[PDB]
Amino acid sequence: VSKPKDCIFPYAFKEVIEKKNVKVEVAATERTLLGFFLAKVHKIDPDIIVGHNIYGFELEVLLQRINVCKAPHWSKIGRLKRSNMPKGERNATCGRMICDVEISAKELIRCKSYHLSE
Amino acid sequence: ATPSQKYNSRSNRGEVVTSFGLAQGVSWSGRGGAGNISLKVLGCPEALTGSYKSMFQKLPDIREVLTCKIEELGSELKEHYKIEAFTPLLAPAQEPVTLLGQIGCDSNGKLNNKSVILEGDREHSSGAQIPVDLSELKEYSLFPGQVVIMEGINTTGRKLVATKLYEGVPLPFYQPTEEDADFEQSMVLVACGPYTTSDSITYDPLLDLIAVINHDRPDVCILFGPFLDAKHEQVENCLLTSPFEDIFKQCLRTIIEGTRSSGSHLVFVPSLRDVHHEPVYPQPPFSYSDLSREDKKQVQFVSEPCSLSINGVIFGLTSTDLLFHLGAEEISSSSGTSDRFSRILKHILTQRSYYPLYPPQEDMAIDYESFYVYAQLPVTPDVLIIPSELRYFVKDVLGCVCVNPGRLTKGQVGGTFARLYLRRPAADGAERQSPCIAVQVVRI
Repeated sequence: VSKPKDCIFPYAFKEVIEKKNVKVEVAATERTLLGFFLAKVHKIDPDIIVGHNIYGFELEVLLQRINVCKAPHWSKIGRLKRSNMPKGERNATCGRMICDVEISAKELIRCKSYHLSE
Repeated sequence: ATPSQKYNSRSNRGEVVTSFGLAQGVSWSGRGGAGNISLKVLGCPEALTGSYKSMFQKLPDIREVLTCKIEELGSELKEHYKIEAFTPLLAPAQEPVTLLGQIGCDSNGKLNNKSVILEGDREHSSGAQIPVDLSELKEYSLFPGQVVIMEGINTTGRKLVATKLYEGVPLPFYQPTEEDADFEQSMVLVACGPYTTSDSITYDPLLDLIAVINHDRPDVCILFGPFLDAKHEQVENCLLTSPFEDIFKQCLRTIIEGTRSSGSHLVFVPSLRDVHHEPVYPQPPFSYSDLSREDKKQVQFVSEPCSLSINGVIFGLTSTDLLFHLGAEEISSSSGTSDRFSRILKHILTQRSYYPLYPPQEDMAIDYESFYVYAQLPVTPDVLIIPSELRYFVKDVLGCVCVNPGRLTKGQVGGTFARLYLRRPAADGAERQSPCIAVQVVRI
């Protein structure tokens, strides 16, 4: 978790955290949080990524909130070291498969909607 | 007992209420029928000649139309501003996008800064509608049905915050052949009904017109319906003792004849208010056979609207109050100092139709099937005659002399008509040399 710019983490958070034992690494700049992820990813090194509305919202946000704050080594989200990022999606995480539950959900079941909620 | 009383006791008679071009005296006069007068009907396939093809529409096609409408223009707007690709109105993104669509209101009322919405095209956004946020837009002119290219940010894909509203692009103007520069000066009169006072059936003004037609001996007299006003009190309560069809032939005579000496070509333009004609825009020409070999060389019947060539001089012709419509439903960023009209008319030249505003005034039926083939502008008119219940005027815009002669009649009082003087000058120079050299709106 990070913080905006006009906000400040509530007081004692880090500590109040440390009391209820929760692996919640707190970053200061979105740029921090982003690099962090990009980091975890590199060593966790997933082969498949499962999210929701991945291909239609999130996957992009990220790839932009990242080039926005020029985080260190976007390419990590990948598995093929690369210099410049295209705006371009499927190619972003090359070497890593992306499961989009929204998509596979429809293709696999009938429902009123396909918002995570339903 | 009284009828036309006030009309004929008019003293403003003959008064010029506006001029334009190069000051002219009061001695307006053309050579009559003298010399060559080339009246060529122009547009898409010769702007309709028969009654119709029908009066029954298939929703599955109106759709097809409205879509082409947007696609076409778009297709070309995209080639002009050289944009790379439009974005679906439904696909979200953080970066700025360039959508393609047509405005439209979100309810049954008066379009407004809040309620605007854009309905994309089929080809890209398979008709999705996404409301529009203008707070962040500086200069904008919008009207329902306005084919528009917008650039803004739609992140959630459920609202686009406009950042730029590309400016409409009109069509090139007509390329004069060498023959058209060899024609001499002509003077076109122009007037539109009602041609009678709302309290009488005298057609007095009609006559005055005639006389005036004679006196000044104009080369062309384009006359706009309603000859028999579907709205004239007596006509709507059917108190007339004569059949419509007749009444109309009646006036048609009086005028053809009343002006046989003049030597002026007569070009009639039908109106949706002409009780006796096909209440369907675009309308077909008028129907009449009572014509000598003589009058057949002197009168001509044309659709509504139309693109007619008066000596390599491309005129635009429409009887429908396109201006009191578009203008009733238009939104802008400025009110301090801007020319309402000069704007509305501006869209007209860029929208490429004789009535883009869609959906169309509550009382103005249209058959889009036909509308696709017979109501598009061919080239930016050299002159535009857009009658209207709105005060007289003549403004040059985007190289087009837009003229509104006002009504020959207005309720119980005297109206106006207008005249233009033409002649296409010397070939070379900084291109645009408005063949229309001057004009005057005159009371009658």
